[PDB]
Amino acid sequence: ASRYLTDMTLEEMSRDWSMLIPKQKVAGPLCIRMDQAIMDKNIILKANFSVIFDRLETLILLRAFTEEGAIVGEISPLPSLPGHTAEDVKNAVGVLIGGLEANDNTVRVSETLQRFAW
Repeated sequence: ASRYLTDMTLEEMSRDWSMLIPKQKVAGPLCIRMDQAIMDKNIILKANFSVIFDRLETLILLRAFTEEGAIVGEISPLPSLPGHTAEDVKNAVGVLIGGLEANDNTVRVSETLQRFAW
């Protein structure tokens, strides 16, 4: 039975959001979205992962938040894909980070993601 470990509240995970200037691009088996309008902000990446034998398994959802809690980025798995690897996830995360930093934002990652990296 798969459980889930998440950095986010129910509301943070279910909130609808839209991008002022949309960008949506596939990175491997994952969909990355980011608001290209966002600049000079401190941004935090938060994730929900399935958990299997006390081990972080697959990425269910990642969202990027400004300090005011505005969603400015997202990583979702492609629904039609059988699955993804850890490397796939880390690749997608790096792509999002690069995109946000290309717009002069400082990006940090949650405790959960910092562990997933290794």
